Parts: sequence; C-alpha cells; structure tokens
Amino acid sequence: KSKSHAIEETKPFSILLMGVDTGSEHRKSKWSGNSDSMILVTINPKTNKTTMTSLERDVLIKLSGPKNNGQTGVEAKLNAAYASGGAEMALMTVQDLLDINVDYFMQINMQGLVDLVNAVGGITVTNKFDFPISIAANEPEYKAVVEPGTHKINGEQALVYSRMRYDDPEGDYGRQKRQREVIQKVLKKILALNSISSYKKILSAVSNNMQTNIEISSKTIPNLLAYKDSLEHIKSYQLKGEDATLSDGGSYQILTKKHLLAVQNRIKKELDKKRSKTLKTSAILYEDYYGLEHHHH
Repeated sequence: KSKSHAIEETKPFSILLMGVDTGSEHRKSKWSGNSDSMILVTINPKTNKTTMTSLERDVLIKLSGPKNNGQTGVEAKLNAAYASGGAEMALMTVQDLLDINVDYFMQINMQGLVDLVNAVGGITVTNKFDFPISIAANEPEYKAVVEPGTHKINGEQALVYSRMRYDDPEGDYGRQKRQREVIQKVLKKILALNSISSYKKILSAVSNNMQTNIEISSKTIPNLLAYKDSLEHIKSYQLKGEDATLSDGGSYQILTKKHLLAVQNRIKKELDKKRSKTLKTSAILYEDYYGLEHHHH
C-alpha cells in the first residue's frame, strides 16, 4: 500500500509511527482503537540522521478523511482521527497537519510494545519521581509499576512507564518524553544486536501485533539495513500548542502559526523537501481562533 519507493532507492523518508490500544477483544476489528501515540519519524541515509516528532493528541484540528466517514471535515482533537477512521484517517489528518506526504506508516498495539521491549531483553529507565510510576489507579488492570531510581524493566513495566500522565506535572508532554525514550532505547538495543538474524526474529516476535505500510518482503533487508547507521543518532522533538478550554468543558491544545510552520519546514528539510514561506495546515491556528490577525472573520 506504499506508493512510495524511497526505501527501494535509499532516499530519505518519513514514517508515521503509531502505538495503538486495540483493547480486550479483537473480533469485529483487530486494528481499530485509539491513537495511544503518534510520532512522525524522519530518516535520512544521506545526512546520516534521524528525528522524532511527537504529535500532541489534544491538538485542535479539522479532521481530514474519506468522504464515507461521518467525522471528516469536523473540528476535534487530533486524537480522534484514528478513533473514528483508524490508520487511514490518522495518516490523512497527519499529512494535512504538517503539509507533507508521509512515505510510510507503522502501527503496533500494546502487546507489540510489551513484547518488543522484552524481545531485546528489556530496557533500563530512571524514575525521577519519589513514588512508583503507575496507572493502576485509573486502570487497575495494569498493576505493574516502576520503583524510584534506575532499573531494567520489562515490557509490561515499560508500557506503564510510557502511559503515566496524571502524576506528572508535565502531563501529556512528560508522558511523551517517556514515550520517545522507550522507543529510542528499544532501537538502541535492537541495533546493538547488530545481527540480521537477530532482527528477523525480533520483527517476527512482534509480527502478529504490528501492521506496516512497508513491503517487508524478502530482499528487503539490504534496503532497510541501508538506514541502520542513520538510527545511530536521534533528535527528538515535541509538537505543542498553547492550552485552551472551549465551549465544552474539554481542554485543548491550539498551535500558533509561527510554530507549526517552523516545525513543518524543519521536517521538510529532513526529507529533502522545499520549505514553505507561508503556512498551510488543517489545524486551527491560535491567531485565527482568537481573531488576532485583523481579518474580516
């Protein structure tokens, strides 16, 4: 489903990486649920670099999607794209958000993350807090926790470490730094194996719980390995707007023009794309919302 050949031509590319919470029963739909995380990833084999931009789920945006969807062209939180249109709408909504075509797309459910961490023999994280990082309170199911200090945790713990939010003053932004951390570390671990055999085993270990836009076919490793060095250096960024409360008691995130442009172009420079002087997006800007631009409005 990838009308892109960036990997077959060792050209820099963008992949929308997503963590999906598909729930308890996966009958009707197996890949339907909520965007538990959204990160736009850039990889440039040439400049030998990688960047990760987390996308705030509470960002106010005009959902983009297929006409056959009741929620297309509707103002909601960015979180709602996947929620009411899954992968496709999330992708479309994200492409319109950043004003760019997203080469690939990858989604992994919670088991996948859990398994993935465990597959590389777990990871080591530091709990800067005094209490145990946990979400048993709001999700008694996830009883695992991360005691204060440094520890090598497992998949289950790792999941809890990247979901925690309410005990973190930084809320969803704190929660995201941690989300990026787990991703970056699991890669560092994978790559260290430095074994194509070890890789095959790992991608198959998560195989049943992750769906990609990639071909992953055979003869795909020479091509992909071409970017293994690029993963050696990751610059992480967080896309965020100013907080705001609307007609409904619901709290949102409204991006400013000055910011969203810069971030787009920063990403564009990564994929070797021309940057724009004037901004275009499907998201509600801080200025057009507060009529701060002296327009007819």
